[PDB]
Amino acid sequence: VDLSSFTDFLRRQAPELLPASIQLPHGATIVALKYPGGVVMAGDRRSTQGNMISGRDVRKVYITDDYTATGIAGTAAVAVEFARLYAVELEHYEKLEGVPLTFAGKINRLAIMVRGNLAAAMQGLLALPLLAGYDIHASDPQSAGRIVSFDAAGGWNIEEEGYQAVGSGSLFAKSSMKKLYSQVTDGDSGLRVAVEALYDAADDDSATGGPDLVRGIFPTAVIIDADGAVDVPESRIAELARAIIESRSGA
Amino acid sequence: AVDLSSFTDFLRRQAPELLPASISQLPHGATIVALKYPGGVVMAGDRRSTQGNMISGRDVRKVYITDDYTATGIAGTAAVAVEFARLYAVELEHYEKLEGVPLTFAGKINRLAIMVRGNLAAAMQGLLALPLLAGYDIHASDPQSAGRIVSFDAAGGWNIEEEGYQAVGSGSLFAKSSMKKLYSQVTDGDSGLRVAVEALYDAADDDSATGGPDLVRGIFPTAVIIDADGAVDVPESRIAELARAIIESRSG
Amino acid sequence: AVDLSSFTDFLRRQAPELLPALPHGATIVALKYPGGVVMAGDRRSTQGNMISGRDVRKVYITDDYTATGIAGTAAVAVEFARLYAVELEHYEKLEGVPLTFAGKINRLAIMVRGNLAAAMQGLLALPLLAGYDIHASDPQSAGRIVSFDAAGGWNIEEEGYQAVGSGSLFAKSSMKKLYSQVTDGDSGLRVAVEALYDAADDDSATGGPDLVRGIFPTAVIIDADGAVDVPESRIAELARAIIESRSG
Amino acid sequence: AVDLSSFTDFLRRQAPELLPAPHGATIVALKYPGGVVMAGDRRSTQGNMISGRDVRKVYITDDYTATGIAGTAAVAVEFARLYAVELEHYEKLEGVPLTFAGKINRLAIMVRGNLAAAMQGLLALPLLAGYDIHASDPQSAGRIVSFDAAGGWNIEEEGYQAVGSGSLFAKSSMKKLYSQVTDGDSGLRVAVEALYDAADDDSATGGPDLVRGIFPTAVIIDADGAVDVPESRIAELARAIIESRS
Amino acid sequence: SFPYFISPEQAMRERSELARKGIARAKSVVALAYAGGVLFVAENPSRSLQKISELYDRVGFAAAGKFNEFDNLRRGGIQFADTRGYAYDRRDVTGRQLANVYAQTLGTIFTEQAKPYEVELCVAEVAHYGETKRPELYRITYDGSIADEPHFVVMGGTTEPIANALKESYAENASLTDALRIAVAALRAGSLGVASLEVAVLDANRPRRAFRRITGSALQALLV
Amino acid sequence: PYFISPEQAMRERSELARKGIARAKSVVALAYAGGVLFVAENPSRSLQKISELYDRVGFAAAGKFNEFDNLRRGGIQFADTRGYAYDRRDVTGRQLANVYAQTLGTIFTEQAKPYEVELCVAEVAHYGETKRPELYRITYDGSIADEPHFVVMGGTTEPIANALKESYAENASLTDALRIAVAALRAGSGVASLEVAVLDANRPRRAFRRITGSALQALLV
Amino acid sequence: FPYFISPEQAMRERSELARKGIARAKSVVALAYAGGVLFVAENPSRSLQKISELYDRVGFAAAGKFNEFDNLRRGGIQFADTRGYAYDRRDVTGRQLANVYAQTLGTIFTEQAKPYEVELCVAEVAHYGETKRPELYRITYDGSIADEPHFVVMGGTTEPIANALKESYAENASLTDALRIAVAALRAGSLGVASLEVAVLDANRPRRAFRRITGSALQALL
Amino acid sequence: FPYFISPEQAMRERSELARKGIARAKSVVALAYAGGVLFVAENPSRSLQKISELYDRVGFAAAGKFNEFDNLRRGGIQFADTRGYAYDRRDVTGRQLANVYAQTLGTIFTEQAKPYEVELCVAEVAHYGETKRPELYRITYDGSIADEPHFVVMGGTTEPIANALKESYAENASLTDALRIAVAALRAGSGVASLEVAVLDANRPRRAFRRITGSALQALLV
Repeated sequence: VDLSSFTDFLRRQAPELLPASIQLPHGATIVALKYPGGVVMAGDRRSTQGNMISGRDVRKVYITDDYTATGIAGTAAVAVEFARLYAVELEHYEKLEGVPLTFAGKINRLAIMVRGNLAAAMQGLLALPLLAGYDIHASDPQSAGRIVSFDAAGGWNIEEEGYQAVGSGSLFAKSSMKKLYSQVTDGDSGLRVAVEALYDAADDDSATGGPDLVRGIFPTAVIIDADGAVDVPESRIAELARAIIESRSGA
Repeated sequence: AVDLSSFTDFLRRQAPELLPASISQLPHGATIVALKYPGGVVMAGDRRSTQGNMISGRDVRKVYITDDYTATGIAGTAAVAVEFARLYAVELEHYEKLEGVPLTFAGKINRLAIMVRGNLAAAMQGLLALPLLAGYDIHASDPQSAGRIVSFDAAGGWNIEEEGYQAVGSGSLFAKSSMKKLYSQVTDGDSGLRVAVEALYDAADDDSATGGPDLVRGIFPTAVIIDADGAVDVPESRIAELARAIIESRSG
Repeated sequence: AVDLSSFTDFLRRQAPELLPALPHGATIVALKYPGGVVMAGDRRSTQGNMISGRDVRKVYITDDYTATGIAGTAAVAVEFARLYAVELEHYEKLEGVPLTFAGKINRLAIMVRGNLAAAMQGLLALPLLAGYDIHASDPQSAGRIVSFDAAGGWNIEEEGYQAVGSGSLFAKSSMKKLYSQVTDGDSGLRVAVEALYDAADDDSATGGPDLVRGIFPTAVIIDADGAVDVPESRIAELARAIIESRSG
Repeated sequence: AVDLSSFTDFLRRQAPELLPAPHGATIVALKYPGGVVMAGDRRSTQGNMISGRDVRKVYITDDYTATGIAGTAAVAVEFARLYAVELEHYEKLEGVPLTFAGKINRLAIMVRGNLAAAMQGLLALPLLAGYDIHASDPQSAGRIVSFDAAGGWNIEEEGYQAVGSGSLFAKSSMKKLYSQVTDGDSGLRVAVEALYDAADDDSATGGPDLVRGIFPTAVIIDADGAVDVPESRIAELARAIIESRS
Repeated sequence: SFPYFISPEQAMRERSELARKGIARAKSVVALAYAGGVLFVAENPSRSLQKISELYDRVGFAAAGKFNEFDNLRRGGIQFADTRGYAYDRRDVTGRQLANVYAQTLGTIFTEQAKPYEVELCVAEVAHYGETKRPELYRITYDGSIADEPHFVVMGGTTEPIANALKESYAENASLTDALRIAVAALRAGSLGVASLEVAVLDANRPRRAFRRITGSALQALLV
Repeated sequence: PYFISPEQAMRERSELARKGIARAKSVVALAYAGGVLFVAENPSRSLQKISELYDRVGFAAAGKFNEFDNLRRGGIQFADTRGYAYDRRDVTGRQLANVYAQTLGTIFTEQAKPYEVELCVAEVAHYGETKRPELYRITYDGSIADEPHFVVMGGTTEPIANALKESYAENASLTDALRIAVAALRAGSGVASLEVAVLDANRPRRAFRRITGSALQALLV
Repeated sequence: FPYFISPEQAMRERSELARKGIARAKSVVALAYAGGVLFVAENPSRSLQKISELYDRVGFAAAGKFNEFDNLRRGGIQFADTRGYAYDRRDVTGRQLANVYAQTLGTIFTEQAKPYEVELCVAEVAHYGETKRPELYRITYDGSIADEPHFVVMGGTTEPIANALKESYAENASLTDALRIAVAALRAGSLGVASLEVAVLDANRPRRAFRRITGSALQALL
Repeated sequence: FPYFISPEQAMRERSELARKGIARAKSVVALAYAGGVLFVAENPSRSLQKISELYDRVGFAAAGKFNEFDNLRRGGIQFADTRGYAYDRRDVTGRQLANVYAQTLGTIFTEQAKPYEVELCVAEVAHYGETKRPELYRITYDGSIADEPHFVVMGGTTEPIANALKESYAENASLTDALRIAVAALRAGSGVASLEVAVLDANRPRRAFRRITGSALQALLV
């Protein structure tokens, strides 16, 4: 049988290109939440090997097609490869079939890539992805946004709570959003609450780096609404960071 | 090579990557119950998922209608359970389209048993999936005794319940002991469905891995009832009503 | 199959045994100076506490605009540089055009990733890649430094310098202080030779400049005119400057 | 598939049974102007017992190269005959001998392909000595190449090298005696002395047996090719050293 | 040893003819769009052997030719659709894809097998419950040629007459009864009762599985 | 059977192929200021003859559909795979064409029936670069041609070929180019009957774009 | 059915089939000169090469069906790179690459469906600083191999081009003069940059001898 | 129109196809002498050998299509090296190499699409110090094997060369006398840069094979 799967093709012809199976830099926190007519996703920039900081500019959130982005937390090499591979997989099906995969198909395809890595993940090469998307074919535009998390066995879940996080600081980030969520009423307030949850995670977890004002490195974010997925510009985030920081001091 | 008209065999032969088996801390934990009422069978499951002591999910659906006269509820690793429910329904409908006629009830059982058994290696390594099958047999001589409940052990051994009820999952002992006392009260789909929601209530009471009715978020167990007219999803509201009834009885 | 035009592939299928499989320990540094990049490495090899080599070359020009320095077991490292150079030239001859910088990085990452199983058993090779990219818009910003983790993950340095090997922490801390002094290839070369001096000072596995035998770090500099080996004498004289300046 | 005119590949493909798959010896090698010399002891031990006293461990492998192998005696001997056939096989198929660099690379592949076995005791650590005719300077033409267990090879700039159980003693001795090397004869004396010193401090290395008349074996190689040194020229040199020691 | 070669042109004509004839000797089938969605009518005396089947949720299949050969293709299409719907989602399976596959398959059998397939087939797809999409019909020849039909498809036996009769009387968005009558009449030109008919529809008004067989008494009601 | 020799076997298949192409709908691809334009006569609404291969690389074919869809799919696999193993910028039209040549060349030689197809691989420059579009035509034979301004394949070409030769203009506006193409297409002989798309240099990443319905109708206006 | 096809009737037909394809293609000439080896081929296209580098001091030129000789170019590059890697770059020779092509074409001729409609030349200049007479080899579709002392001609109709060259060949000719002679010979068969593909194996270059002479410089040389 | 000959015919066609190809190639002679064995072949090329060393005291000479006999030269070298390794160098004989070539050609003849257009000679001199009559074997394309007492001739038109040899054969001839006789025999069939000379020297301690070239070859003729 033929599945127009770049990955399935790769396995038959090019196993070497695959991530494969059988300390490496890791440690990232990634959040995602739904706002009316939109979804936003953001991730920190740190990478650690044990106690040493190995990276401070790492991008972990990538737009994977016009209506979706993936954030991968875990081993950095694996996460980055997963991000590149999945995007090719998605555009490959579109070119072969002339039509993009349904949202549910995109999820299922990501789940198979995750699940097929469980062995490797047991050995430390973990990649736990978070998927954010807006569904055009969804019945209601306001409720279009989607957030999906994956457990290491490929099990996927579409959150109905409205927000989700993954990575070493994910518990902190989630508890923070639990309090801040009611304040989200539009893309800007949701983008504020996301950067704050990531701030809170960096506060309690040494593996998650918070905003570096000396070097000017900040979390990266992507927002997606009916007009597609767009990288949030650095300066809009920096401005949101200083607001939160300033606000944590006194004024 | 013989064509068994098996979707699973085809994958095993043609596309293994798709195969659920990943033999080589995951979200798991659920309690699923099933009982027989005259001319009927009902099945219900909780909505919680846990990773260690943390609650990983509170909306999980674990009971699925798999064809017009059967449903399956799976307890174990969540990813695995969902995969099985999806895979088995395809396997059933695939045979029907290829052969123009649905499998006999015994054939459906046998097919599920082979899928379970072929997962033993993985389940030894924690990827467990313990299914419970509820069905109505059209070809049964008597309509009243048509309903069927089948359980599977991890090696694929299957058993049909002459007792009238069964449960699987982390709170299954509690649920079973509860139904043992409440069963005599079952006379129809409605009383049958109450008893089931109560057994699941009792399971949630004594097992922290099984979640009971969440009145704050309005999340309740999911159920499916199956009689001669086929399998139907019980509407949330009918269950919420039943829950509150028991809850008030429990307190007063 | 599918042809990638990769010599590693065909070599593997036709002659896998030609493929690479204890001496180890080295410090390799690299930094960016405007319109340039420089890379240098020490000459020591050790087996336990014994010094097994004192002339080892660990930095190689791999094509006209790139060099690689490899840290880890020397046997794994020496071969690796050769194989990667052939891989690069092989694609150019088959396709008549050299690989884009991003493609050269990807090919190298794959070689490294393939070697992870063997790296878990000791045949570890951690490479550092330095290149000048003509296709990049700014000549000053043309220089590139790329590091690889054992799983093949690669990272491009926006820091300005990087190091790998047993004395890499010392070298990096040293450059962190000396970097502001780089303003051209000559100062950049000084800072690199100094960072390696500092690494040899605190790590017995890194050898510093041997004035008795006259063996010094080897270096390569790369700008818009291509990659050139720095001549020994210029390094020796930059070493004595540093030494003289420390005894002072 | 690509042909490499390698006897070894042929064996792997069609005669794997033939391929290879008692230890402790000392072997030395040094460069003298216009020449290289290589020598090895004759002892073989199994634990504390002396299993052999006549063992030859240095072999001329072609007109301009010799190899000395340290480790299990059987593995070492099999390796040398195989390497010599591999070298002459390429010459007959291509009509031209391999370049020195190619001969090194070929030995490295044979060594490396034995790494799993070496981890399990069938360790063969070779030392290669050769004179490169194509080399630009005749005086510096001679080459010494050592191999680590993984096949890593290194050409020797220090001017001398040793391998085997007494190799540290032999190396430290040459470190002092090297400046006295000015020609093949002095170079050969320094070699037999380094081996004498190794035998003095390592029980696995046997030194000159004057009762049975067994002495190290040596090979010298200059522009006129590789040649076995005659026993008597070595025995002589041995006696001089013993007398000098007093 | 050394290779030989055969005339390409001569083989094609005999092979193409071997097929043209067989399909001609076969019973006939028609498929046409209607308000209800898609209707399938085939002349079929046998009660056990189908010529019209369900492939997937909203995708139907009809064929004419040698039974063992198209049953074979029916099976493989069901394997292909079930597989793709499992690897992605049910909603990703399309009539266009199943057709494209059959084209590739017949195309290869035609070129590489000892005897080409004496079959002609139709893949039809109605819209998903609630959507509003024009029904799609595809015709795939033994040759492997594929056609995009707007209103109806005819295959098996003599089709010039049947296609024409339909052309003369086809009306878009017809009631089910009207469509059935039109189909029966077209079949007559090619060559009929509940006794000798095989009828089914892809009912776009069904929640999931669109495919439904109209049999016995229900069929009798439509005819009268 | 009509047992034949090396030379007529090729002669026959060669014909077998030629005829098949001759009997098919036609397609034209021509250089323009916008980059490259694709126009093909195509009645069908579901079956494409013009597709995207990679970022700045387009594909157009004429002949037997199942056979060129087959080629289209393998080209997309070859491009995706090379762009993954190296970088997206290392994938070129020249390489895709070189691959198709090798493929048709082998099918022609080793298959019972040679492919009845003719294809075009087109590449525009990358966003911001300034490079002359490239067009390649690959025959069923596997022969490859480097075309400077336009390519014509399918059915009867000479008329269509000359008509364009007579009126081709470099750096033509897209609408003008479209009109010229339709006219050339007519000589060979409608929107609901046309398949049109372009490879656009202006687009940042994916050059390919299909011009459909309203917009297309508006263009002729 | 104990009958067998005719081995002789196959030989002859294949042989012809090949011969015609070659005869029907563009032409190429390779000649020794002081600079080393010069390659000139009539080639209208700008993307499709007929002259390529194989290894450091080893060049390749072919005439015939493109997909078929591009195929042989690639495999020679694989064979050379692989031998250079397993031994040393200095162990790779033109003689070896030629010997390989002979074995290959020889086998395709006898076993593949259609023989290869190609004719090729493998040329090798000396290593930087050595003084060795260039070497030219021609390999036939049949797999026959020839050792050419001064020049080689392949593709289309050769006799005219061959004789003009024989009549006009000059040993150790300056590169421009040699190029003019080569082009002169090419016309004899029956010139613009737009009409040519030129390259040379340069003894002078330190490692990679091969260099393509293109555009402006080519025009100047002409 | 393609033909289907029968067994008898195929047998005769292959056989002819082979015999022609051989008759149309350069010639070679090998003759016994006190010195041992001498090999002379007309060969214009300077890179392509027709005479080679197989093992210590065993030489090889061939006539026919090059890619085909180079192929057999290589395999003989593999066979000899392998047996010498598995046992001892002294266990490898000319008789064995000949026996192998017979089996090989015999099989190619019967199973390949085309037979091998080659004829060959395997010669063996005695080991250093022994006193054994040289041995010469000729192996046909057919795979037939012949035990020749004094000389062997192969390639092109033989009868003339053969008779010239029979009429002028010298036993225990000085190397020079033998060379002159060989030249006369080769002369009848049809220079120093047109000859390939080599010999198996009984006197040499191990590798008896030696090529007589240039200057040294010049003196020997006269």
